[PDB]
Amino acid sequence: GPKNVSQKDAEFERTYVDEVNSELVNIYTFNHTVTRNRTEGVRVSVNVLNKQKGAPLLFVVRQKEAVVSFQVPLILRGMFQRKYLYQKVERTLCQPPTKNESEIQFFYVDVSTLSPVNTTYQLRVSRMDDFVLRTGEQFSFNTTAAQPQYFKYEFPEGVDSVIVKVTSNKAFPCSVISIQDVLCPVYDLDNNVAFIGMYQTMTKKAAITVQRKDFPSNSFYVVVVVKTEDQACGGSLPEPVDQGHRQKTLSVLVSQAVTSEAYVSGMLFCLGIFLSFYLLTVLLACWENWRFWNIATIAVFYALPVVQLVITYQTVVNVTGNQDICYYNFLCAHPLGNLSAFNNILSNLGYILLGLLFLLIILQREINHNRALLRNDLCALECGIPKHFGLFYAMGTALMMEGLLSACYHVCPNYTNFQFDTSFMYMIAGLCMLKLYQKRHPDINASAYSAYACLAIVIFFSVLGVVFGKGNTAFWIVFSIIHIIATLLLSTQLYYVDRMVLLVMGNVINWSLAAYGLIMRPNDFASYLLAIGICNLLLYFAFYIIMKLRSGERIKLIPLLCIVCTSVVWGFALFFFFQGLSTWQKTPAESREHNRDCILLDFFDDHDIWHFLSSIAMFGSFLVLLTLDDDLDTVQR
Amino acid sequence: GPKNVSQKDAEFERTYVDEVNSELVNIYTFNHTVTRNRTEGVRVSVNVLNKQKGAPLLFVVRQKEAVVSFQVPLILRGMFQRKYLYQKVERTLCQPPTKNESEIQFFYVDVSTLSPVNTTYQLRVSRMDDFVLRTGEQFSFNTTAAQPQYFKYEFPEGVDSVIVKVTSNKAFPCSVISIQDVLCPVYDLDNNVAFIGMYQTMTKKAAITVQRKDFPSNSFYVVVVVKTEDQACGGSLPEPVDQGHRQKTLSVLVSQAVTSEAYVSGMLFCLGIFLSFYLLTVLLACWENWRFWNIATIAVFYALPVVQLVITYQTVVNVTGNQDICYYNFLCAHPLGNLSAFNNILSNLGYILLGLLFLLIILQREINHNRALLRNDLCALECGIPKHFGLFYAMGTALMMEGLLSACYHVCPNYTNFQFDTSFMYMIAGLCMLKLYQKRHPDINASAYSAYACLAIVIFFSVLGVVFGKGNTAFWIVFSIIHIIATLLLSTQLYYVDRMVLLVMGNVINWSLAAYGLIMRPNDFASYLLAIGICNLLLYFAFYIIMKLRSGERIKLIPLLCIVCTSVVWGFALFFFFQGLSTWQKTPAESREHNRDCILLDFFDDHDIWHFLSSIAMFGSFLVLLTLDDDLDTVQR
Ligand SMILES: *[C@@H]1O[C@H](CO)[C@@H](O[C@@H]2O[C@H](CO)[C@@H](O)[C@H](O)[C@H]2NC(C)=O)[C@H](O)[C@H]1NC(C)=O
Ligand SMILES: *[C@@H]1O[C@H](CO)[C@@H](O[C@@H]2O[C@H](CO)[C@@H](O)[C@H](O)[C@H]2NC(C)=O)[C@H](O)[C@H]1NC(C)=O
Ligand SMILES: *[C@@H]1O[C@H](CO)[C@@H](O[C@@H]2O[C@H](CO)[C@@H](O)[C@H](O)[C@H]2NC(C)=O)[C@H](O)[C@H]1NC(C)=O
Ligand SMILES: *[C@@H]1O[C@H](CO)[C@@H](O[C@@H]2O[C@H](CO)[C@@H](O)[C@H](O)[C@H]2NC(C)=O)[C@H](O)[C@H]1NC(C)=O
Ligand SMILES: *[C@@H]1O[C@H](CO)[C@@H](O)[C@H](O)[C@H]1NC(C)=O
Ligand SMILES: *[C@@H]1O[C@H](CO)[C@@H](O)[C@H](O)[C@H]1NC(C)=O
Ligand SMILES: *[C@@H]1O[C@H](CO)[C@@H](O)[C@H](O)[C@H]1NC(C)=O
Ligand SMILES: *[C@@H]1O[C@H](CO)[C@@H](O)[C@H](O)[C@H]1NC(C)=O
Ligand SMILES: *[C@@H]1O[C@H](CO)[C@@H](O)[C@H](O)[C@H]1NC(C)=O
Ligand SMILES: *[C@@H]1O[C@H](CO)[C@@H](O)[C@H](O)[C@H]1NC(C)=O
Ligand SMILES: [Zn+2]
Ligand SMILES: [Zn+2]
Repeated sequence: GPKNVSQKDAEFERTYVDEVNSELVNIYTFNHTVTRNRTEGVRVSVNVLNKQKGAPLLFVVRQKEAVVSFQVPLILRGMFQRKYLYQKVERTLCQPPTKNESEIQFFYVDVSTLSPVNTTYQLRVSRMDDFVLRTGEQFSFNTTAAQPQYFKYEFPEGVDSVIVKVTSNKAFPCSVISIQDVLCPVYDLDNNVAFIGMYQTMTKKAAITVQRKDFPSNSFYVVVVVKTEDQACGGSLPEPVDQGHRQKTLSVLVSQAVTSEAYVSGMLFCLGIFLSFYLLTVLLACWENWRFWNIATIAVFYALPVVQLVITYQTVVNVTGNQDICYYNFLCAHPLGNLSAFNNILSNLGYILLGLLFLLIILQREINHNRALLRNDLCALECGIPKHFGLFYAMGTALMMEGLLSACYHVCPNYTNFQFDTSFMYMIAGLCMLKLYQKRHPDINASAYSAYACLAIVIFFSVLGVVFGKGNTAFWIVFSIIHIIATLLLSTQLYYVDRMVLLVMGNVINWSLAAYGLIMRPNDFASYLLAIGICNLLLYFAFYIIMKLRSGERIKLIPLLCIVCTSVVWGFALFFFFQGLSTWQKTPAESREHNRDCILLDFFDDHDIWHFLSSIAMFGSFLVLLTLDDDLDTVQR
Repeated sequence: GPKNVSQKDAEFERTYVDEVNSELVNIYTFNHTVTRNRTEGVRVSVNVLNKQKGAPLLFVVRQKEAVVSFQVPLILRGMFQRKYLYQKVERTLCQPPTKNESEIQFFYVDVSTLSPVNTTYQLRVSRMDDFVLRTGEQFSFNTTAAQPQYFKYEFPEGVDSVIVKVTSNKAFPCSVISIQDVLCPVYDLDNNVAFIGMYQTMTKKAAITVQRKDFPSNSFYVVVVVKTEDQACGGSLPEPVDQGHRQKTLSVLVSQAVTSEAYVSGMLFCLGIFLSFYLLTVLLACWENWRFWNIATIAVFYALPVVQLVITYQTVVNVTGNQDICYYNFLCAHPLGNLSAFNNILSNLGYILLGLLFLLIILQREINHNRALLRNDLCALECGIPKHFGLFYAMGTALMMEGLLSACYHVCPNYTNFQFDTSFMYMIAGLCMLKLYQKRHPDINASAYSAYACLAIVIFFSVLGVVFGKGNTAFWIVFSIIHIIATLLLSTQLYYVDRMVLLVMGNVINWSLAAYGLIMRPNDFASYLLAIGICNLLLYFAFYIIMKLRSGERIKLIPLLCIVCTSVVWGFALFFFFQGLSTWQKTPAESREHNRDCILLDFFDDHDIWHFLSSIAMFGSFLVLLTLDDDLDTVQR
């Protein structure tokens, strides 16, 4: 008729080996003492032995204000109707903050089974002394898919933001690191975990900025969960299948985030240099002298897509809390307002102020030229090299529009959102091809449409590469061969001592870039083709310099200095562009094992320094084009 | 020392009124008999009475192969640290499919509390006889936030796809309708629910297509959950707060989906008419006679964004199962392959074949014109009206590109993804303004750039309206006044009997459209401005006809027929364009209470008929422009 019920008084830190059957139920009564100030965490471990296939043990932990219950061997879901089985289950117990200063709290563990044979479990309830996290101290722990871990941080006084950094040494147990408030329960199951709070799938790295304003209890729970499968982290997979051998050893560090002097140090470093250029130029001019809207039209046909998509799409995460959508550099992302990576946006102040200053140069030069025309001298276009500021204006505005088309990319950098930032750098890379060429020929408008078509073709090839973002080896070699063919065909179009010497030093760099693209197989294709863009640009600059050099004229120092400085800055910028060029892989999990701290002035990482050197180098090359054949203001041949 | 444990034998369909305290535990033992063929569902209801604030009851349902456990009064989360409290909790019990043909199965209900005073619950375990769903039979039920319901469907033989339709009568309890397989457990909690399966937040309507290939058990569970708050369905909100009065009365119907004859009936109806046009024209021509890439360049600058974004973004849902992302017409969406709304994509076969046929017309006419030029007659441009097929080619290709720019919108129609489909209809609406105008003037290229700028300005206003998609009343009235100002300014530019009579019938329709835009305040702005586009287009056509009518010439019938037929088809198309024009609101929940069944041939809804009549009307108007001033091939004044 009735069952045996064995009610017994148990203790902490003492393994209990008992056994139950279909007609026995074991009820253990643990107690402890909780204190207002110091907190502690009970963790229950249960482990059946040589378990039979009949019926699981069923465990119930009853507290004053919550009930937890599971069934051991725990069975978790695969993906395509697969089941994984764990002989060993553990959970920490959520307990609401205490009211009294110290009190005694009980809780009972109920073990029962419906299997008609004995089963020998192994209960053990243990106190946790490393529950609370401390600011700046690394701390390790192990957790399988059946043993979700969680710890508790609470902000000190005067810390209004921290950043949680979790880092494992191996890649293929997956994980989720959620950060929730301290209101029980705690969603730390494979299904509950993504319900609230901000989470991040991790493979080797995870980082989450947390702010005090979110949590009125001045604390939060860091919850670490390990997934049954590694598909969502790039891995591959081959009735229940035993999977109790798969741990993950982690390390959690919670350090304070920059307060306010980083912000001002970022502004007062953008403004303190990009205005240095302004003053330098305006003071140089006095010494020297006293000793239509097509770009914006295309940008407006693209902007409402870019602007609306990115603005709406950031808010989606900002209201969701799923940080696997936008591919920031989470170690260096210092949010202001609703902007997550604020520094990745000031870093585009260069392009803006530099395109603007280039325009303000061209304006003055054009009106000076028309005033000198009103002086009625023979140096209209014969004694000089025919002036056409129409394309200089184009460069000076395209730089401005680049300082906006990527400042919107760096709001949710993403797989789809990519081509915005770097494709617009081909346009400005194309114009330098035009003007230089145009600087030796009367009509280029017939080839201007062809240049627009060539840029569109490059963008289409970039789109194709982005579509096959997992580009096969055949994919890579196909582009390799077609680009070598393009180089070989382009060598002919430029046809002596140095005329053919150019080809000696061109094909080698073509091969070198292709070889690195093949061997690295970088996930990024457009930003890789950009490297070829700059390489061709610099080679063309050098070649035109060489051809100008086989005439008995003399280059004035004022542009020669520009050539050398622009070359050196392009030396820097490609370095900081290759440091981050592999830092973007398929899945946000391993697109996160390439992050890195803020390098310069606590606020800017690599990419934020490339957003600087790129603008300064391109401005330097603009001035090179403006002033390169400047000395030829007398010869009318 | 030890507790009282009262183990008792209970029965189904019999309310149990008992009471427990800190030192009593009640264990009820229910049993039943399960059969291989017929299935049934146990549903437990528990209801504490006049509950005190101390400590909840804790309930545990232990079965052979699963453990469920909750705590009554159940407390669920608000949004900003709010708690809602339910004195009444129910759950159905998942039980795995039985092995034997019939067997006896036990399960125990454990009720216990840690409160040191009596608490009077009310247990009741009831069998469910309407667990299994049947194909084609409506069925109702009630469910609060604490009582998640779920039922079981299993496909018959010969049904490889069904569509679940759930429809409530009131709007502000929210819901989630998940559809999962029949492997226990069943995720029917506010946190588990979105873990697997395909779900849909509902307010008044929900529909989910389900296919047999997904489920190897030839069955699935429909799970209905009611949310604590209505924020994610457009509603607004004002220690635990009692919320036990908020039900939701639903109705679930699971009907078979179209097998294959709908698909062929859709193709053989697109091909059976858009080729009727082909044969009609090619046979008309014999009787009558025997009795550069700018559009594609803009489309390519937009396509890789459109193509890549939409293709990637459909797969996101297709691998997620969260159907609150893409705004289909779920009642009419007949998927093929990975395409959800396949019919919404064939419906753009018109634009393709009709733009193509228009081009093939223009080609023949141009070569006929050049051959006639080789005949060396005086009717070069004087005796006729100056021929320039350059813009006719533009229309004939822009229609093709519209049959692709919206056929990609109708893959995940969305808030961001919108402007693709209808903005490209302004371009073709603009060209008809040009050519007609161009048909009376020698130079329009000076105003061609202005027309491009005007279209860009309209697109920018559309983008601004889309950004403020929740446009305020001040927003609407601002556009109202500025558009009336635009109409008043445009009236002057066209300056008699009828010259000023035109203005009498123009401002009235301007006011009428503005008034309907204000009163309805449609969520869609660009597609609303399109109505003004067609209205202005038709008025301009009529006006040019009137001015041609005050000359003593005679319009040939061949274009006059075209005028009248194009007018009537534009009569139809605007009707089907207004039937779906409010069917797109802010949230996918209520963007779903405007769906409707497939109207024509089991396969096409309203919007799929507008994708037809729009193409045919625009093609008709193209031929009107081509043939309108055709008779003037003799007059050289
Ligand atoms: C609360 O603590 C433990 C439960 O783990 C119970 O066990 C004994 O407690 C006494 C002190 O009160 C000590 O002898 C030991 O800590 C325990 N006994 C042994 C043999 O180790 C204790 O009785 C519990 N108290 C109540 C009121 O339940
Ligand atoms: C987590 O990592 C391992 C998981 O196996 C735990 O056991 C250690 O494993 C390696 C090799 O056996 C060594 O680090 C030690 O010899 C093992 N520890 C022993 C035997 O006690 C390891 O203890 C765990 N580390 C924690 C919890 O900090
Ligand atoms: C299984 O069924 C019920 C539990 O609801 C138990 O109760 C009695 O069953 C007998 C028939 O076996 C009938 O008299 C009634 O259905 C129940 N009694 C009364 C007074 O209504 C039954 O004993 C259970 N059997 C076992 C073996 O547990
Ligand atoms: C679900 O709807 C109501 C929820 O209150 C249930 O009760 C009915 O409510 C209205 C007004 O009282 C009427 O339809 C009936 O008079 C009520 N039913 C009664 C008194 O039995 C209703 O029963 C539920 N319908 C179901 C479960 O089908
Ligand atoms: C437990 O079961 C045994 C026999 O199985 C019986 O003698 C005893 O009375 C039961 N109850 C106990 C030990 O409390
Ligand atoms: C502490 O003691 C009990 C413990 O719950 C309860 O009365 C209350 O929380 C506190 N009361 C006093 C008087 O401190
Ligand atoms: C099962 O467990 C009980 C509890 O100790 C034990 O007495 C018994 O011998 C075991 N084996 C069987 C067959 O009951
Ligand atoms: C239940 O408690 C009562 C007193 O509270 C005691 O007399 C009895 O022995 C206990 N056990 C039962 C009724 O099984
Ligand atoms: C039916 O009876 C029991 C019930 O579990 C078990 O042996 C098995 O499921 C079936 N056995 C036979 C012989 O049918
Ligand atoms: C509490 O419940 C028990 C169980 O019936 C009852 O005997 C008792 O009178 C109730 N009240 C108190 C104060 O114990
Ligand atoms: Zn960038
Ligand atoms: Zn459409």
